[PDB]
Amino acid sequence: MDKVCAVFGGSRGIGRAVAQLMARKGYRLAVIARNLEGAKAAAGDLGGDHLAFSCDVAKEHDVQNTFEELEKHLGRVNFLVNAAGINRDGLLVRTKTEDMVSQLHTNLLGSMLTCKAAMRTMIQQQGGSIVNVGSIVGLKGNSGQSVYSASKGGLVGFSRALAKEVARKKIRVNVVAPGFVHTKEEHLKKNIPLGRFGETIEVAHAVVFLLESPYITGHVLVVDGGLQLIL
Amino acid sequence: HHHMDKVCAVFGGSRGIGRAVAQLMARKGYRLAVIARNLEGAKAAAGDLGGDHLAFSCDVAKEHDVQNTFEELEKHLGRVNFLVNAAGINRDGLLVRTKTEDMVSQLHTNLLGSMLTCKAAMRTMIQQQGGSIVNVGSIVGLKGNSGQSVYSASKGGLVGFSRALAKEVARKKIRVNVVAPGFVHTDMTKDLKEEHLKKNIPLGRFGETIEVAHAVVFLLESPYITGHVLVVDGGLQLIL
Amino acid sequence: QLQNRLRSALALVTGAGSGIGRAVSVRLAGEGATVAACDLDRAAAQETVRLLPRGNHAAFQADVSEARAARCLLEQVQACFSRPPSVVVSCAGITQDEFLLHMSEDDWDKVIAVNLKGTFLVTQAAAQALVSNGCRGSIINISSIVGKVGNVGQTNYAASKAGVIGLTQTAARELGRHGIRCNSVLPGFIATPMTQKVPQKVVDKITEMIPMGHLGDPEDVADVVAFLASEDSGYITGTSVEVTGGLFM
Amino acid sequence: QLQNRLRSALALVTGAGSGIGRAVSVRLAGEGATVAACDLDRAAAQETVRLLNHAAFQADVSEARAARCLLEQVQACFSRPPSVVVSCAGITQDEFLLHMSEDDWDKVIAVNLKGTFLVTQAAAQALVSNGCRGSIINISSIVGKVGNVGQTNYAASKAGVIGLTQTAARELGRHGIRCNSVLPGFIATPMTQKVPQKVVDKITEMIPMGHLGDPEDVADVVAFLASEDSGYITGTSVEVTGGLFM
Ligand SMILES: NC(=O)c1ccc[n+]([C@@H]2O[C@H](COP(=O)([O-])OP(=O)(O)OC[C@H]3O[C@@H](n4cnc5c(N)ncnc54)[C@H](OP(=O)(O)O)[C@@H]3O)[C@@H](O)[C@H]2O)c1
Repeated sequence: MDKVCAVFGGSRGIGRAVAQLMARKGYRLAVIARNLEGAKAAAGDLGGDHLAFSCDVAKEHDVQNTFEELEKHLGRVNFLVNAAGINRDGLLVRTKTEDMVSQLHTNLLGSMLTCKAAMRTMIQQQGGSIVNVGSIVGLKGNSGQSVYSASKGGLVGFSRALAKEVARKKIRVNVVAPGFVHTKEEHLKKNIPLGRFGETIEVAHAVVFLLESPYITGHVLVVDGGLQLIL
Repeated sequence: HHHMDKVCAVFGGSRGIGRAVAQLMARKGYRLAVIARNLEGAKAAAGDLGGDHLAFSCDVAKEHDVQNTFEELEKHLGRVNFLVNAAGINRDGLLVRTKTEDMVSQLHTNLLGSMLTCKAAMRTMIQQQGGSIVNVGSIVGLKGNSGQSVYSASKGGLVGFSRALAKEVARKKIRVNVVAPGFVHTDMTKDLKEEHLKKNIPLGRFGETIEVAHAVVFLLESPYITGHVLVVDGGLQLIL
Repeated sequence: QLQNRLRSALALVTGAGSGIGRAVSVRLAGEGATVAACDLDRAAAQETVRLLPRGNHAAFQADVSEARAARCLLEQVQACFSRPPSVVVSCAGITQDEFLLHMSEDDWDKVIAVNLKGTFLVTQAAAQALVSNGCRGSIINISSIVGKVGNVGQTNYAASKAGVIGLTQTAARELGRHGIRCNSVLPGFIATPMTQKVPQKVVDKITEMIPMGHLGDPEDVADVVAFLASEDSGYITGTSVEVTGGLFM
Repeated sequence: QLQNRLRSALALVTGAGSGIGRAVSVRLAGEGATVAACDLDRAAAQETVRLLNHAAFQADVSEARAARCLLEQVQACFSRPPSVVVSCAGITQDEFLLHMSEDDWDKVIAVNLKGTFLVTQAAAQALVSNGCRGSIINISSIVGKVGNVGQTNYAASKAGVIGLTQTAARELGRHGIRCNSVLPGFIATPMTQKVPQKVVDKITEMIPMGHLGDPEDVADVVAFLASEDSGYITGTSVEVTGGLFM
């Protein structure tokens, strides 16, 4: 029941900020991505004892063998962070099926595969915490981001469905729904109540919070700065 | 009478909600296209509707089947300015006991299939400076349910997609909405404990296909409603 | 087009003397429902009735914020038509806009009393009138899109409208096994006298924010209300229906 | 460690005399925040302070005069406005809609909704006047989202709290004042001991975690919202229900 967390997509952006923050808190992190060179660089500045792995979460067995490497080198994974995702803006009319299937398997199906592989370990230990990084556009939608919205709206119902299913096994699943994160904004940042774009470390603090809160599951924590009130 | 310039494409209109949506819109004056994988079943559906209404065979998972269907759709009935996505499958099962193939199956049928459908409808709805789309989701899609993990995921993205599309094409006089029915008497809710469940439900019963159908028609005919999720569960969402 | 959908239905509409409430009364009467138009201004209520098989429509005067007026209203309708209203709509609402730092206690209490307490009293009295007669019914409470997201200068208005939602959800849960449906309408900005109190350029900015790119007409709200009133939505209760044009979806 | 997370904060907590408000005071003080424990009960607030420089206050949040008086008592004792404001003051007068009296409606609304408005308003005014940023935390309920039988007045108030806080967050964003709502499920408190045991058993079966929450669980989210770690979170409803009515 130690402090070991698996952060998929922890080489860049939010997932990288999540790994950075949990390393300062004393967690044993694993930085997972496709580009292993990026994962190593991320887990390199994360202090020491942190490992890096290569995995395409859109693949059924790629994530399988990645978890058996996790279990083998880090041990039981107590915390799962699904921050792996892709985004290519474009109109639905100007979006070929290949890109539509691509984002779906990465942003949605990918998180379903990872959460599934983390089950039998967390189930046998009767303890585990999962946070799936989504978006505000996954719920409220945004123009030119239909495919991304579907993929990010899907794992909201998924995380909740998994929550009611595994809550009796002392396992919690939550969703962080960030808004505009800094990583164009002039006629947009003025709208937001806080008057600025967010930071990856600010989103990361929300992620860690959901993982450490004992009575929170199936909840969608929004980190937007009041954007959802005007979006 | 006059020109039937109100054409509706009901995907999954062979049975259940889609068939009911079909039957109801057929009497309201709309010209219909009963669409499903099983051509024999879709043909029988369009039979009791009328001679003006045609049946087509299509699997929404395949992009080309959708493309070829909309091609034959226009070259026989005219431009499609109304859309109903009632094509979807369900498989109850624990996530740990769920095959990846079964995941991709529901995701492509219920979610990706409804995206390809809306995509092809854009062409005909822009060419008529007006359209209305109803995507049939579920009250489980946003709330989730133990055993309906993959289904919740597929139905979940349907809301974010329809809303993102609603904003994207609202200026082209095209409305996109979602119907969120609860427990409805179809082939999908065949082996469900209607006894132990309905004791909680405020209306104390399950919904019929025509009750969801009326909601679909309502959203299609509500000129100032887009990107909305209409809930037809008899008050189930207050307990779920 | 679709009259006689509410042929055998008595409809009570509070705040029917103007805007949405007026359009609702016209739409309901347009589908066959005898409308009991209620409004604080009786002259406005009578004007609505003038713009409309059994008997005729009736105008009622009542301050929905007062518990006694809420009871006497229902009793007077039952006295006039010898039956409780099968359809009840609460359009009685006011605005007293002010920033949070400057909002007085009166600007708060008044909006709450009319929009929140007023709706509660109308809902309660109408429900009691339906239970004591074994009559099914549909209660429709006009909330707002503000009641879901809040709005600048409307601390009192948003709190009231949000309260209506939590109120209707509770009413639907209790009146469910009594054959009474309860739903809330969440309109965006509508071309009503209430929005004529909004500065023209603010309306301009709002218009360019609404995805459809225009203010909805009161008839759009009436369409939703007419649907919730009919048995076409017989399996719809405890539901919030948004008619915003995509605003704040 | 988080025991210095709120070392520089002055926290005002209404309803700090019992249940959640007391647990909130414990957590905040446990993180270095000097707590201004307020409550309708004079002794309960003082005993809360005793369990925790700290100070106790008495006020009726439902009354406008007592609200502005409370904030003035704080700014006088600590020579500063409270950077953290938590509204846990709430009551319950359950009765069916058909049988709910006017008084049972008026009192719950005044305390839970209006009482929260006055505190939030007076808090913001004290922060804007001194040019000090802050975080306002209003304790709503999961009932505010879906409603609950016998709690028409309670659900209306709690739902009103959310829209209230959402409005505040959008208006006070320019002054660096974050406003958020906490939506807790059923928690082992004296308030929960009011409802009958037979119903408590059913609820526990409905809760996905299969048990009532602890007041410390609610304070855990309040401490986070009060911190700089949520410096980009405003107008957000946080749910602590154990999955109940997600
Ligand atoms: N029934 C409920 O309680 C309930 C609850 C929530 C949501 N819904 C939604 O309501 C909709 C219809 O209700 P139902 O499914 O319960 O009735 P149903 O009897 O299951 O009808 C489903 C229809 O979808 C078609 N379909 C299935 N897979 C398809 C594919 N890959 N491509 C094209 N068409 C396909 C079927 O036609 P074929 O004969 O070709 O398969 C059939 O006509 C579903 O989409 C479901 O998501 C229903």
